Amino acid sequence: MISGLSHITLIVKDLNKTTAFLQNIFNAEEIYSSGDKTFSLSKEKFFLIAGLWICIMEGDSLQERTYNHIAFQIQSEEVDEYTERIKALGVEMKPERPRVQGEGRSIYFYDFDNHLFELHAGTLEQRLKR
Amino acid sequence: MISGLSHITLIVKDLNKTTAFLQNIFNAEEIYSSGDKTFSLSKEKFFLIAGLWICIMEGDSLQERTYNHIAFQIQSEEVDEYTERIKALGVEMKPEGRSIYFYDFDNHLFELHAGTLEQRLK
Ligand SMILES: C[C@H](O)[C@@H](O)P(=O)(O)O
Ligand SMILES: C[C@H](O)[C@@H](O)P(=O)(O)O
Ligand SMILES: [Mn+2]
Ligand SMILES: [Mn+2]
Repeated sequence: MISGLSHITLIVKDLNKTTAFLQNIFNAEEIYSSGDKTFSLSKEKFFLIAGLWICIMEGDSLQERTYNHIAFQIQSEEVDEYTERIKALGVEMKPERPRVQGEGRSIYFYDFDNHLFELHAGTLEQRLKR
Repeated sequence: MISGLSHITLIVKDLNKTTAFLQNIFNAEEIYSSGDKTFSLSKEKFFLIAGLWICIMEGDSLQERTYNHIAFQIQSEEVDEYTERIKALGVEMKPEGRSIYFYDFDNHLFELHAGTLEQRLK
């Protein structure tokens, strides 16, 4: 039986450039760098983002943009703020997606490697009470 | 600030196929279903897997296999168990702790990992 989420590993062309993206927007706490030593299979870093263990590895593989996405939890009062923080870094933001009166607000946007991210307000419960 | 993970949404070509997959391996628990083709709305489902909200939507599969992945935690004693359970689904399975990498029918790379972060580092 699965205990829970282990981690999520993303692949990026420019490690350092992606790192700042994570620390600025998600207040990501870097906890490990392959540079923290000599002889590492690959250039990579591990971060803690609200509990979640996120891993970033450098590589040439590029994924085509799709609706597959990871979504983090935020509050409704912080929607504007995050939209300001994202905008202030010039990262691309998708337009408001069609809701269903009872579906909280969301912010969609990419990193530099076609990774669709989302900051979701509103909960799962409010999405089931239907 | 970010309270934590809200959910992960995956796109798949066959909703029913992926479901059986999630149930047979992750013991995924369906908790919601909608999406009416007749009313022009792609189908979707919501499962809970080890407390995590997972949304599956129907659409195109990943055109290419990359190394981006989602990993779930298990005990290192169930490694052999899950290895075989996975071989039983016939899915493409690429041969701190042990892990198991394998794809679904939409080119998503998954992994079951034994051992924790506390370990991995410290
Ligand atoms: C065994 C682990 O899954 C590693 O390959 P990581 O994805 O943390 O780089
Ligand atoms: C409001 C949610 O982000 C939905 O649109 P989902 O991505 O779970 O389909
Ligand atoms: Mn991994
Ligand atoms: Mn979503």
